[PDB]
Amino acid sequence: AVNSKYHHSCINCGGLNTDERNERGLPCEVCLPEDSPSDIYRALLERKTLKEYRFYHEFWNEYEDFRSFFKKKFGKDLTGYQRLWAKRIVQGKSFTMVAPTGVGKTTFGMMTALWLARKGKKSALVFPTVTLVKQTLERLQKLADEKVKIFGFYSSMKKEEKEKFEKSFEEDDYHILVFSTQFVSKNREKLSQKRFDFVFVDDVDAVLKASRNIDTLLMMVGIPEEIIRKAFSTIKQGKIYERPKNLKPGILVVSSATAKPRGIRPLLFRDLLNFTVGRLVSVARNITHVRISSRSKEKLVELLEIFRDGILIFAQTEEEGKELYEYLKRFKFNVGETWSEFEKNFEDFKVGKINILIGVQAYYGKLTRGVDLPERIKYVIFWGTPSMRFSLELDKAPRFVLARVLKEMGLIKAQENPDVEELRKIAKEHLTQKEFVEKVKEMFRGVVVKDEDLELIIPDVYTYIQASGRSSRILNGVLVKGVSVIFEEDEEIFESLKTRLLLIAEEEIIEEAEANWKELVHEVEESRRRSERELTDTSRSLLIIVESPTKAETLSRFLGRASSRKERNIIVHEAVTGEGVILFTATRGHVYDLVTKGGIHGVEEENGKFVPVYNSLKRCRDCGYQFTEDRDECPVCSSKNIDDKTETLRALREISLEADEILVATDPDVEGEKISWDVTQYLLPSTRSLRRIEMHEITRYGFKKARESVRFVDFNLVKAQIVRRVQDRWIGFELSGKLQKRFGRSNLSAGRVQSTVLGWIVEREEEYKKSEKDFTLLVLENGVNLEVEGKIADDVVTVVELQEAEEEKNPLPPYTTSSALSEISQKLRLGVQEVMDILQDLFEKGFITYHRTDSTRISLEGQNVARTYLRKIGKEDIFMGRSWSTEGAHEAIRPVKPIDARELEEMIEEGLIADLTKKHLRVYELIFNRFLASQSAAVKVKKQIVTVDVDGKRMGIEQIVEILRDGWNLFVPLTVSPRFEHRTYKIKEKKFYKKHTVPLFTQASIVEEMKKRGIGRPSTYAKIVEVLFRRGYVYEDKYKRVRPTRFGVMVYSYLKERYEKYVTEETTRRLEEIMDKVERGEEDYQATLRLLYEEIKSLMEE
Ligand SMILES: [Zn+2]
Ligand SMILES: [Zn+2]
Repeated sequence: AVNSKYHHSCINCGGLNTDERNERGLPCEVCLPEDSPSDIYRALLERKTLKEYRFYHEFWNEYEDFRSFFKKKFGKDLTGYQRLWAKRIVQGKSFTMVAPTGVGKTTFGMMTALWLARKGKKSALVFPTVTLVKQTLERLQKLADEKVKIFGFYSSMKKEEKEKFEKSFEEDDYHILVFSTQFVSKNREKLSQKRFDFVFVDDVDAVLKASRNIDTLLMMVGIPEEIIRKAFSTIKQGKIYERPKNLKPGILVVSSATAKPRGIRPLLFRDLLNFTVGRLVSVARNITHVRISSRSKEKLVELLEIFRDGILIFAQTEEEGKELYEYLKRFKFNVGETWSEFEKNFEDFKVGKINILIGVQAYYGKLTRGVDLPERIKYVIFWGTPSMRFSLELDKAPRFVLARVLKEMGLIKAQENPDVEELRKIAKEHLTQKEFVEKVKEMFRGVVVKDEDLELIIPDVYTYIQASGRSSRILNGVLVKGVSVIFEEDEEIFESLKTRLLLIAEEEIIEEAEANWKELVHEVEESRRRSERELTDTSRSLLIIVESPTKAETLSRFLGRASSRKERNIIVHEAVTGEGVILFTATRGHVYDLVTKGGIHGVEEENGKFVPVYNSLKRCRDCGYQFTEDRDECPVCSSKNIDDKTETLRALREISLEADEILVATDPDVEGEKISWDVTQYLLPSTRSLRRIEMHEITRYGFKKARESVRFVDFNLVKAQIVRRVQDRWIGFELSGKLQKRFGRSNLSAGRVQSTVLGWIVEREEEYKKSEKDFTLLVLENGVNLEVEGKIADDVVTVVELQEAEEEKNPLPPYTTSSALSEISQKLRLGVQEVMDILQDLFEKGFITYHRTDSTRISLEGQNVARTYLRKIGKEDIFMGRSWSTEGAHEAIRPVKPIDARELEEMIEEGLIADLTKKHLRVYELIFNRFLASQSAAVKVKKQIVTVDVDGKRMGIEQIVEILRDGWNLFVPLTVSPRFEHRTYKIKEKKFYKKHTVPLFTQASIVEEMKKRGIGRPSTYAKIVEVLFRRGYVYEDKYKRVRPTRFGVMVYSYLKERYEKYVTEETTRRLEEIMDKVERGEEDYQATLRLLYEEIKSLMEE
């Protein structure tokens, strides 16, 4: 409902269609003239136009055929997982089965094989054991009819059944063949021969013990080994491989990797059949973590009494675990150890004879590789934090400590050296062992440094997450709740565990007094038995579409990348949720853009209203040029290796068919809303289940809270974006074209705002040179320096009036985009564009809120982040609750997690979090300190206002003298000027000089200025400054100040002399304000476009 036009948007003819028609899910006016047909298919047919809309009809029919068949020759309706797998099965696709514990993969395999046998297509079912084969064939024979032809083979075979199998295999008289992995290994040739239209593998790792079996599988679905070798030759080289454009493969469906999918051969499945076979990962965790202040066995016995059945104790050493077992053996609890009688105690605990099992870390970790039954374990008890300890003596040298400390201290060399080498190097320069330890204390932050026993303790957070994760999984539908209890007295180790757990899993560990045990147990058991009612059908498939690959990686990092479909142009990850399956993919940028072909530079004019015409975007991966026109080579470097976006759209359409509900998670500004509307509009004639998300963080919390306020696409944001872009295209092209006649170059003016800023910078030079006054600086005895007007020579300052007061200095509000860009690019020696890239890299990596904001407002959650950090840091006295603003489009720039820069450094150097450079950490530090200083207590200060007399002139100075009560003073430092007595102060030196009273522009002051003047947006600032820079209108001198170039001065002079009315501030501000009003739906859209046109209509005449 924006009345625009998209170029590859017709679903039937594959051509161009309008906004209003794809919104109504219709083909173009050419394919179907009338507005309301009773049925698109038969209408397209009745007008000899039906073309690619056939595929969708055929799809839905031959899907619900599968559905009705499954419902008939089996129980009832499909579950979500089966619904998705079915929708992928009719399109002949291959994929691993992303699902949790026993959802009926074998059932789906049998049913699909049977349904395919109903056509003439032949399938093959592969199983890990030679016993499950028999069970499968049994459950199959009675399930089939007279029609189907099923067989099989194993080790304990019959007499004539063997030769029955061989003979029926010799001349293709089958539809279904059910054999073991043993058969795939042994009879490799026979399988390499045939071509199956369906290959089902129940156990992936059972077959992955031999590359021969991978190659055999690929040669089973119908791939020649020559292609296979020519792909192996590519993946071994490093890069990824594209397959033949029109090659028909068979269907391969497998389970998940029970273990580690090691090797490089598996990658073939990603390049030949377009699916990844990763290990099944589940971040689906519903757990309450509770900590108990000490290892008191009374508390242990009480808890054991409350939990009763399903308890698991983890000890650190085998000795204290032994002692613990000894203690618990006296209290008639049914406890079993794992260090002597293992299999008996495990297979007892597996059934229910034993109620409490005690294991050591490594023991259980390695010996559980067999089974690991989750339905029994409900409570996990830790007798001490699962940690990793290192020696802090000179010898017994840990390499990373030595590396860090030496790199900071004296003999820093390269990036890495041998262990004993660093040992011998630090055996020299260090002061003492004690000084070494102190250096480790100062340097290392985020770990525990026992300088008493010389021990470096680092909480094994991964171990803790697996072990804790034993108490909560997806069982028969419901994410059953669990309880993890830690007995840790060392407060530091607890703090470390808390921040690491909060970082990686976003999970709070609560204290004992805040935990109501009976309630927790009730929860646990209630959900547990609730997972037995067998409704097991809330399963849905979800699709989240984002425009940046980075958001996708950091989405996989908390949703859990299981498999990855190489879908055409894009890559789509799937994961397991509590409510089914989730699919998330990246767009890798914009999709459409204003074509430059027709009308007014692209915007056509029909029916008295303007209509933007969009076309798919193409980026050259070789040079970098972006273009709209549909061509074979790059219109700059003539390369065929171009990345198209219409491909991305086709992929998104097929994916759209395969899912249940679609959410579009583009960023929460106008730009994101446009990419959103392009996508939804293009997808709408495919599925009616599309909505918008607006994530303000990339975290589980951001995801959830954004899904809470899920809505449909807001059109005023779209209209605003379109008006903006149309202005930039119009004034841009026009002025650029006027300058093409005076300077020769064809790519100059990029808009009005850019030329306004150039106006400021260029006009600045003369007023900077102008207002250069002469000053003198005098430093006083028992006083600071003092800058006053020049030529004074009585050599004495006389205090006239004196007054002192006590005042509470509030802190500065949190960084908005302007504040952030300005003060960060000022403090660090960085340009605004690099700072913007950093902020974006921090937001998309889930470390801060939205970096594009014009509001200092902060949520109660953010305040609570401030409080949890102040509480952790030991200074929660100075916490304050300032929300700063009521009016806020978004929220200010704050961190999402109460973790400082140093702690993050530790996490990086260690290996928890990844992909952050020193600059990222510095910027994050700045945002952190700013935000905390915001939410910290006002500093109580004693300040004075001295009226001094110099050369008969009365000058007033005003200085903060005493900090009588601390506050945000610990984050953003505050200085004190020495006290001024009411006497005469002699002048020590009268330094006569001069500085210019109107300073030039830096990049920071440019952003600050166009913020003050209302000339720009949080998304335009750094784009503007960098536009001026890279297009050679501005240079940065020795003091990193912004000065105009000769080119710039000439250009702006031409602009001012010919077109001043169209470029000066007040017009840019008026249009900015007007467009803002358009965004809120206060100002008409077509009317403001009309305004822009009418004012461009006169620029064409000048
Ligand atoms: Zn059409
Ligand atoms: Zn190119």
